[PDB]
Amino acid sequence: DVAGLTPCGESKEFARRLDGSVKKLQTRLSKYEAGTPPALALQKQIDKTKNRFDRYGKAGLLCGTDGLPHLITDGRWTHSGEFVIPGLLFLYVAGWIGWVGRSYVLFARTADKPTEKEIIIDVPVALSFVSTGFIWPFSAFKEFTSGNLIVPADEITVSPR
Amino acid sequence: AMSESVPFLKKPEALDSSMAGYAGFDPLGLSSIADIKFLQESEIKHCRIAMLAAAGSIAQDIFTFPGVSKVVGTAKMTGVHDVLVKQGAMGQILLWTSFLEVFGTIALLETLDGKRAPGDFKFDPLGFSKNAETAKRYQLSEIKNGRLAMLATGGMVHGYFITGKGPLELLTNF
Amino acid sequence: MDSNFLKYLSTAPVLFTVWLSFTASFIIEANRFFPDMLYFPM
Amino acid sequence: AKSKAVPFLSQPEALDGSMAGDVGFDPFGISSVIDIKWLRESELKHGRICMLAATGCLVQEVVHLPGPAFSQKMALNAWAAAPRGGMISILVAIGLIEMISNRFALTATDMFANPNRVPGDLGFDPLSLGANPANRARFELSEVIHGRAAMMGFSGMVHQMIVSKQAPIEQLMHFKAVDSSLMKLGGAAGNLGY
Amino acid sequence: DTTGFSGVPSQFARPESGVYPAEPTEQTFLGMRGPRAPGHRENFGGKHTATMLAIAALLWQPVSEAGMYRMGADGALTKSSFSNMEVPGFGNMKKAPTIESLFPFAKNGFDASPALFGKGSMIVVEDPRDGCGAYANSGACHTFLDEIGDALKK
Amino acid sequence: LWNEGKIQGKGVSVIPLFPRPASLDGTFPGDQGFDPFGFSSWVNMKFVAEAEIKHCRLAMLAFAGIMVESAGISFPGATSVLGSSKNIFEIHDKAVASGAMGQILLWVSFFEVVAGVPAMNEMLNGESSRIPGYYAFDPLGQGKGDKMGRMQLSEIQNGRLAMLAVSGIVHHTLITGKGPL
Ligand code: CLA
Ligand SMILES: CCCCCCCCCCCCCCCCCC(=O)OC[C@H](CO[C@@H]1O[C@H](CO)[C@H](O)[C@H](O)[C@H]1O)OC(=O)CCCCCCCCCCCCCCCCC
Ligand SMILES: CCCCCCCCCCCCCCCC(=O)OC[C@H](COP(=O)(O)OC[C@@H](O)CO)OC(=O)CCCCCCCCCCCCCCC
Ligand code: KC2
Ligand SMILES: CC1=C(C#C/C(C)=C/C=C/C(C)=C/C=C/C=C(C)/C=C/C=C(\C)C#CC2=C(C)C[C@@H](O)CC2(C)C)C(C)(C)C[C@H](O)C1
Ligand SMILES: CC1=C(C#C/C(C)=C/C=C/C(C)=C/C=C/C=C(C)/C=C/C=C(\C)C#CC2=C(C)C[C@@H](O)CC2(C)C)C(C)(C)C[C@H](O)C1
Ligand SMILES: CC1=C(C#C/C(C)=C/C=C/C(C)=C/C=C/C=C(C)/C=C/C=C(\C)C#CC2=C(C)C[C@@H](O)CC2(C)C)C(C)(C)C[C@H](O)C1
Ligand SMILES: CCCCCCCCCCCCO[C@@H]1O[C@H](CO)[C@@H](O[C@H]2O[C@H](CO)[C@@H](O)[C@H](O)[C@H]2O)[C@H](O)[C@H]1O
Repeated sequence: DVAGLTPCGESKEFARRLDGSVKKLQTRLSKYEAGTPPALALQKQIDKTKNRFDRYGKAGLLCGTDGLPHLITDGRWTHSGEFVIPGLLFLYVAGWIGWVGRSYVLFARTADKPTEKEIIIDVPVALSFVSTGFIWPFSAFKEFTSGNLIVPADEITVSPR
Repeated sequence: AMSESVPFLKKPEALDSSMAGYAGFDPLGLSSIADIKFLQESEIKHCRIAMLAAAGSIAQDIFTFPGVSKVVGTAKMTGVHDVLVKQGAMGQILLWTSFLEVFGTIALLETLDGKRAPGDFKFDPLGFSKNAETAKRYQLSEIKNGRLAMLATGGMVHGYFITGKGPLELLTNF
Repeated sequence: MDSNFLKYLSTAPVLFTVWLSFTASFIIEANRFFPDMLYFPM
Repeated sequence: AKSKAVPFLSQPEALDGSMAGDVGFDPFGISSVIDIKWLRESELKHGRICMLAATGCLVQEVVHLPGPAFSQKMALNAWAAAPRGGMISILVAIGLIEMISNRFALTATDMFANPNRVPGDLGFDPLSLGANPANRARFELSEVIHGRAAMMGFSGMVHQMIVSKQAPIEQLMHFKAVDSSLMKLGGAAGNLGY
Repeated sequence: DTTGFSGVPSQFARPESGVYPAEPTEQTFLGMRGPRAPGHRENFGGKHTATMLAIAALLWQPVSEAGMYRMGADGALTKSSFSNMEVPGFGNMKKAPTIESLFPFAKNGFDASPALFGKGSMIVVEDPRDGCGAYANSGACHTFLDEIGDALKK
Repeated sequence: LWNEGKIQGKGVSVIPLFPRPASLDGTFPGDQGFDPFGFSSWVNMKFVAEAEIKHCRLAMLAFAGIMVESAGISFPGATSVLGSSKNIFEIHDKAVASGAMGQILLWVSFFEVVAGVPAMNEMLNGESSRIPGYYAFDPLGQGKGDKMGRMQLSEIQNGRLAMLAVSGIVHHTLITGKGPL
């Protein structure tokens, strides 16, 4: 398929991975009696292993010659659920954390003693700020354009060189 | 000040005897919630549609226009609606009543502004409301007959939903 | 509840440990009910 | 100076009997921590969604939109069966309603920036039913109480749909009790997993 | 001090427009009460939205019944899509985009009626009660109150 | 009549065992200073008074209905559709199945929605100053001076007696398994 890879649902090496992974657990299950707590635990592990391989086979992942799933991250939309979409979820959460922390340090600067607000956090105000993060791309872009994100170069301390 | 219709309840503080069909009957205080002019217009719109429906049930039981017995079956009242939707009868009635009610929407907004009495479409081709006494008397007759017609319309259609007979045929049989 | 004990629970190490334990706790719970999420499923 | 709702606790500050449904109930003192304007906005918003949600569960039991994708009497199955494009359309429309109705003052730092902004007043009165000032106190009270009731009722109906895989009205009319063989609560760490 | 979730931007040191609009009490039928431009409510208020909603509802009835209705030799008429109406001068564009393109009821299997819905695809109203009473029922119906009665008598 | 201080009045206890509460004033009709649990202090007196009279009227109607059905007295054709048995429980179940109870329920509920709730709310709010239980229903008179004292007391006492009697009658019928009279 893509990059000479094979879909995991029809690769024989993924199937032998699943079969070997289940044989390892079945030989551990072969030393226990049916209703015992270790046997029940081992059987649930076998069920989880089968579910993982069954889900991966039908997911559109591409396996290598080694039978392990490979991620295609060049931007193609048939594989966007492996990096582009998880990455968009990350950048939303990361920008949330960044916007929320930036808003709290700007609040803490306007305090009576700014450095106590950073070792003893004003938790109601900081929770107001953690609620602010859900619309950070718009809040931060309006902040950027309204001249409130970027400070001018002549307001920043720099070394003599 | 206590209600003429419900003596243990207060006057509904939005209704006055200058209205048509006033009896002091607003126990649930719906007139406070929504504009009385809208409610008056709505009452009269319900009254006139149900009046036409009541006369229609009676007349449909009495006689039937030429040719109609073929298109409908032995269906009557709500029964004819599903079949006359197939032909364009209900489609054309809907189209032209919808066309009138677009202007009825504009008229209702004029009533909300206060530039017109509710239900006053100035429709008097034949002369009946020349005299003022007759005009108020006929506005009271219209509202009372309309409220009765609405109740009657509910009765006739539910009598169809029970027996399938229709008004005149439920009088003749049982 | 005492205001000095609440001001103690607002200190940086307590909030850091509680918030990262809560964070760790919903990563653990999300990987418990919905394990083996190598990809966004689509 | 005691609460009327919880008579053995002190009456909470920011609760002064001005707001509708202000019976003095804040044992955990969230109003002392969180501004009562945000809490009343959030209470009204939760309740209004829940009033529609309770009505949604019962009405979806009675009436359906046509078609096989909308033929799920049990409400939790309608979540999965309803066309995804349209459910995401509902979600996007809700997001648009949130940005316009809040007038881009959506966060806990800029909603109520306008002093004219009132908790719960999004400017929603299409038929001008609040034009009468006299009913305002009763309506605001009855909205708050209907909201609270619907929060409790919808929560019940969902968790009764989970326990008994039955829609709420036909769970009342074909009631089968809890056998306790299944639906045990907890237990992930008692058996040490699995 | 800051109340927490107060929403006043100055309290949280967040930049504020400062220009806080006065709130007009005027309301439109399909819009919200809010700050509006001068003359906006008179031109585009309740009268406008109600009339335009009415006009759209009236205009919907041909739109719902959109189709080429051609009468055969007999009185019976055949409903065909407007796609069948080929256009002469647009080259390879013989079939033309039409009103059904903007309102594709048939493609989605909606079958619209002048009053919305229609014989094909109409509202499904069903009785949850399933023809049995609130109490005093047989095996087929066990109501919640029947469970209370069964609990009391046991 | 009112006869304050002897009955329906201040300083009047039907049972001296239970002390006369200060919270229970003598204004409400048929007030015999019986309030051991002291509800009068925290309850809205107008609501509980109206609720008492409505319970009384329902009970007095209940007693007459149970007596007529237990006696087997019936309206023409009624026995054919409803239960032949004179057991109140059996008739009620049969009446539910016929739809008679549903029709009575519909109209009683309709009255309470459109009239009972407005009257209750306006009495409590202070809109009409309706006396508790007043539904402006004097078709054959008997009101005016008599209504203020003897009739209001007679209705409250007979209704309390009826409430107790109806309670007794249904539990007697349950434990015995057989209807009274
Ligand atoms: C940009 C406009 C737009 C367009 C072009 C579409 C297009 C589509 N929608 Mg979407 N939709 C939109 C906006 C839009 N939608 C918005 C804003 C909402 C949220 C309120 C939805 C919610 C929605 C749902 C829930 C569903 C669709 C479905 C559909 C598809 C089939 C449509 C059909 O058969 O219609 C012909 C059918 C009709 C015209 C029937 C209308 C039914 C009544 C009027 C619904 C009752 C409205 C109700 C009272 C809502 C009130 C709240 C609202 C005022 C906010 C089609 C792809 C359906 C789908 O994907 O099916 C495959 C589906 O399930 N849409
Ligand atoms: C302008 C609008 C006008 C609208 C007018 C209509 C609305 C007016 C207001 C109506 C408000 C609701 C009224 C009821 C409407 C339906 C009437 C009806 O027939 O209902 C329908 C159902 C009964 O349904 C019956 O079914 C039978 C077959 O099984 C019959 O054949 C009939 O179909 C039908 O009568 O009613 C009920 O289920 C009632 C349940 C009990 C309700 C309370 C009863 C009275 C209070 C005493 C209870 C004490 C209990 C103590 C604790 C006991 C614990 C076990
Ligand atoms: C205002 C909204 C009010 C919400 C009310 C909540 C109603 C439902 C609450 C539980 C109902 C009965 C529970 C019996 C059920 C019960 O006790 O099961 C027991 C379970 C532990 O399992 P065991 O050790 O009991 O195993 C026992 C053996 O008998 C079986 O193996 O306790 C839990 O930890 C489960 C709850 C998750 C704990 C974390 C929850 C998520 C944390 C989120 C942040 C805090 C929120 C509050 C946490 C308490
Ligand atoms: C001929 C072109 C035209 C058509 C075909 C048309 C049809 C409909 C329909 C048909 C189904 C409805 C239901 C409707 C309703 C509203 N229109 Mg109208 N409308 C047209 C023209 C304009 C202009 C130029 C403006 C405007 C407005 C509003 C507002 C909001 C008022 C507010 O909320 O205060 C509402 C509710 C004003 C605006 O604010 O839009 C955001 C505004 O300036 N419209 N409009
Ligand atoms: C914002 C927020 C709140 C909120 C909220 C919430 C949760 C609101 C939820 C709102 C919802 C559920 C809206 C649903 C709209 C459904 C539509 C338009 C259906 C269209 C059917 C179609 C087009 C069709 C079709 C057909 C097809 C395709 C084929 C056929 O075989 C089937 C069929 C014949 C039917 C509130 C308001 C409470 C408060 C506050 O302000 C904050
Ligand atoms: C404001 C505004 C207007 C408007 C509007 C709107 C949309 C008004 C709609 C208001 C609504 C939808 C109110 C619904 C409340 C529902 C409740 C309280 C249910 C509680 C359920 C409970 C307690 C339960 C339960 C249950 C349990 C758990 C066990 C179950 O087995 C069963 C059971 C069900 C019994 C309009 C648009 C007209 C214009 C106007 O100008 C301005
Ligand atoms: C005041 C006071 C206190 C007290 C107290 C006490 C003792 C209070 C007792 C209250 C009681 C006994 C209330 C009983 C109500 C019964 C009614 C209304 C009848 C219902 C039947 C109906 C409607 C019917 C029917 C039927 C008909 C006719 C036909 C049949 O075929 C079928 C059927 C049977 C269904 C205390 C001590 C708490 C303290 C406080 O500080 C002061
Ligand atoms: C007039 C439009 C004005 C704005 C239009 C801009 C639209 C913005 C993006 C539109 C995205 C369309 O969303 C997409 O379309 C429809 C919506 O039900 C869905 O399509 C689904 O339902 C349709 C309708 O029966 C089926 O024929 C189709 O096989 C099925 O996949 C897609 O799963 C969804 O991904």
